[PDB]
Amino acid sequence: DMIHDAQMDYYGTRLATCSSDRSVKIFDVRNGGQILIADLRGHEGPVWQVAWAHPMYGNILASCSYDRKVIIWREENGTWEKSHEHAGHDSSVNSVCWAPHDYGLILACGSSDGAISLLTYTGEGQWEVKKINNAHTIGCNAVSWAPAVVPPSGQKPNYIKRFASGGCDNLIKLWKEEEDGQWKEEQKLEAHSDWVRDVAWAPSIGLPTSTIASCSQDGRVFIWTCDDASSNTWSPKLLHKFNDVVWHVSWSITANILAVSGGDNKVTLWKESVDGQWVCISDVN
Amino acid sequence: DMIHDAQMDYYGTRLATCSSDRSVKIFDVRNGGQILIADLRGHEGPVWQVAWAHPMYGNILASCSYDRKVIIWREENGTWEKSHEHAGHDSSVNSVCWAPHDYGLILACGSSDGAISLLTYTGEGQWEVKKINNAHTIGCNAVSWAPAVVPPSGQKPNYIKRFASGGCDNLIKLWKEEEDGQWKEEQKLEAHSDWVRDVAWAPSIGLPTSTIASCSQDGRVFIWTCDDASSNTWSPKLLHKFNDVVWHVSWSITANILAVSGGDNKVTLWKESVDGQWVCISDVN
Amino acid sequence: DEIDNAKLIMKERRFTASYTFAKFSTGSMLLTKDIVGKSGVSIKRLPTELQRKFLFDDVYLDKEIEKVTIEARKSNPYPQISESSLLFKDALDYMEKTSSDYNLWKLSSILFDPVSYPYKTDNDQVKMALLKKERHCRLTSWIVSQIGPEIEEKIRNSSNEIEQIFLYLLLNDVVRASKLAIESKNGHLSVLISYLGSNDPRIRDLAELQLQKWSTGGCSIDKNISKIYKLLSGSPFEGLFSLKELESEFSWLCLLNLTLCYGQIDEYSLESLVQSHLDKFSLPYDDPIGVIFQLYAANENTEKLYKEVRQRTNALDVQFCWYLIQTLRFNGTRVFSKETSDEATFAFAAQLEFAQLHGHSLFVSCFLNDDKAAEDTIKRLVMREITLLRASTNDHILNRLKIPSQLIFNAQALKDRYEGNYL
Amino acid sequence: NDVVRASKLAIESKNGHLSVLISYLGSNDPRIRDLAELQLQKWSTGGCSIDKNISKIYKLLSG
Repeated sequence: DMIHDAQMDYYGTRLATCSSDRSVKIFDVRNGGQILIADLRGHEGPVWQVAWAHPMYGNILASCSYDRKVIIWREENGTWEKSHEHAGHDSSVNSVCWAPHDYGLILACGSSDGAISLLTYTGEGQWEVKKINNAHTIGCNAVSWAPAVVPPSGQKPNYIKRFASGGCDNLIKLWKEEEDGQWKEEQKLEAHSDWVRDVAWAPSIGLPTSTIASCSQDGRVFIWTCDDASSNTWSPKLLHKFNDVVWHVSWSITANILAVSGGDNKVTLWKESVDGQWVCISDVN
Repeated sequence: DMIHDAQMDYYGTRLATCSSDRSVKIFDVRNGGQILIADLRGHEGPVWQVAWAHPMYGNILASCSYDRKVIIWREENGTWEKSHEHAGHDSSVNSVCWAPHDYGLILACGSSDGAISLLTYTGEGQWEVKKINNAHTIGCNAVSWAPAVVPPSGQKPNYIKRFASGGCDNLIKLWKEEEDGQWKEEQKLEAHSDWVRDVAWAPSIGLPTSTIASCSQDGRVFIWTCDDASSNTWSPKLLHKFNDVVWHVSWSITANILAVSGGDNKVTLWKESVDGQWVCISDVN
Repeated sequence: DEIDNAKLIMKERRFTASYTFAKFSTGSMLLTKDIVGKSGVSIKRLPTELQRKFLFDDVYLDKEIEKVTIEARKSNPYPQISESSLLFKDALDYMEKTSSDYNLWKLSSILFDPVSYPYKTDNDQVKMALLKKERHCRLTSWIVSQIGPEIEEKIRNSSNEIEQIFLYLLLNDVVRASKLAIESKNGHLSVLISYLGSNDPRIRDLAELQLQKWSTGGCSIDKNISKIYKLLSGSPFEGLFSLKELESEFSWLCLLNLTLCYGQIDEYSLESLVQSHLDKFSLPYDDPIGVIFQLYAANENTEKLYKEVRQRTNALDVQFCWYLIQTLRFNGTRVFSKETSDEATFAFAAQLEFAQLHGHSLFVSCFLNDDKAAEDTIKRLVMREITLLRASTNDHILNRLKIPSQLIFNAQALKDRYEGNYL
Repeated sequence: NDVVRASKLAIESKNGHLSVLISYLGSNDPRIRDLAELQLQKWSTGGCSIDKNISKIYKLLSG
């Protein structure tokens, strides 16, 4: 009936999908034509978001759900079996996301109980899970990774390993991997008057002026611009407000165009003008 | 082919229209069905805007045009003849408007030569024309009347008789009938980066917080406001900016809903929220 | 029995039946939900509003590449442009002589593309004066063609021969303007017209000094005989009998041609000259040939005006802006800031990405100063579209762009690897 | 004595430098004059490979 989230594969070859019928369908798109390939069923509740891991680790795809469990489906010659599962949270799991391929193969999941698990991968079918309790007050909805940024020796750098995340408390808390091993909330961002729906960490076009977008029940979309001259100073700026909720927000790769999904079943595109005010480039559908 | 402006009659009975073919057509809408009634032809150039006078003066309708002339068509038993004409400007006449019915039967016209005529009516077929030269630098596009506001004796009050007006210089100059007899520019409003297209003096819902809307080539819509009676303070506030020009702006009567015409052949509606920020209530068409 | 959870969860989740969604993907395509997909995933794509035909033919990209010299950057093996003999001129061939583009381009090619003697004489006082002039004619000679239809035809309309002459002057055609003068028994003019081309104060004053006298009880004089002497005075628009009145029916460009031919008010730089005209006259809105002049006119303030200009007009085509900055930057022609250059290099290299023409993207990508960013993009672009940049796009683009041996092998290996399981 | 058309042709044939001299032709500037003649003298040494026309024209500048 109704799908929730669906994301294209890297190298634009597949297209995983999931709807409230608890079915994770992987469709192939060669030449523009859709063609199913498997219907990975396995959630006791509707699937929420879904994300493809980086081809550098073979072919992996994870899906979270209202069943409080998250699944990771590997692939070995057409063998789409699940190599690992993780039910570390008590309430539904609104979102998942993968850490930039350099950090390794880390997966971030925000539940509705107000927590956040982080599955790191080891040599074999093993997965450690550094968890974050009471991250948001009433639960969490969004989880986005901060772009992989590189900081005289034979070493692959230690990254700042940050990742933002909105929730039901209205706060968009940023996070950071403390040198010792666990994450801490580097900062809070309270600009929304109701539930934060989605939070997307725009990719850095090599440019140091890292941005982040958010949309919430209040129907406003903010763009937290930040000049981190070593101190957390995130100055929100209003994109627009619709009389209805905004459900999703995503960044187009090159221009940094924002796809604003929400309101009237319509989706909008935006680009920040040479003037600083963001504009709507067009109406989708 | 393409119409320009068309305005419904008071008492919602007729519907005058004009298009670039120099034809001023008066339709009639009883029950929702359109039915022509006369095609008043008479302009050497396309007709621009058109306005219906107040039924208190019989049935009058004036239309300006690129022909540098403005026409006033009376009506006597179906006799739609023109009782007066006025070619007091050298360049085209972008707009016309009638002064609130209490001031009398005054008509304001802004030309493209940068002037502004004001036809007042007398006892018979006579019309004096107090004119304003070099009102705007490159010409004028909009002309809107300020709502008739009433200030122990047998007298019909002397009103502040103001009327705003945008133009090609980007300035939205307000105006006022000096006690002696001529109008003077009470104030300028420079917030637009290009030609001001239209300027509409929102009607006061009895409320003293008089407002005014404007739209220009830059593609921004401002709702200039005055916090109190008698304080020369007009603080503009941005409604929205589209990547394309906005052609017209009109006020809905009760709610003060703004109909924003311009951009992508689309027209939008806006209502100022209980929060102060303006929102789009819906998309027309 | 199964609908109450959909209701409970739809509700225990603040989810209206209005919930929609959309997300851009790696290739730069967005997935809207429409019911038009086997699974309701309208994979629409992103429009490259970049309208200019030649961009889709190998030849241009291929040929325009030999126009450059690539060299790995100072902080990594990622190639960046060292030298580029790129001129507006280049582009002309691939366009058509009737389009406004050809004009905009042909114009720039004149205002900015370098001028040059074709023989080695070195009195720098001379060579510098020639090029000074070569550029002069070149430009007026152009406007003469742009106002050709305009004036030529406006001449068929005249019963007055004297007015006819003034018109021929307006086209910088002295030879015919003179012939007419003699043939109408209005010779004295053929004399002045003779002097017109030069700069002799005797005349200049003789003209003006006369003009002043002509305002004292001496009427029945043609506006044309006057307008003409005015053309001798020197500055015709800021005069005692000004021509500022012509703004009525003459293309602003018609006027400009005047200030550039008879308006040599002072003997200085052209750029500044052009600029003088702009001061007395307002320009055509939304006009690309117009803007381009302001850019030429505002010499040192070049980048400042550009910024100022782009903030108000969509008349200048992304690809143009870029080609401008670039041709101007690699010829010393003007003053352009690294921040602003790369700022507009991304712009273009992006449109080229939505169009999928990666070959172009990668190439424009080398016009990046920020070695981090360059590497950053290149690694990305290539890692995702290797197959596309291989076997037939001309068979080597990547070696041609002095791209890293490793990156190729790496990203290559990665996909073969990817396709490996898919099979 | 048709400079206007003589010039137009010069530019239109990708032989612009002439349109420049042609510009000066009508006046009397020694710079040019000499530039012309001084060149002419050089053109008689080893390099006799130019149009008789480009030459004839510079000749019109010499005086």
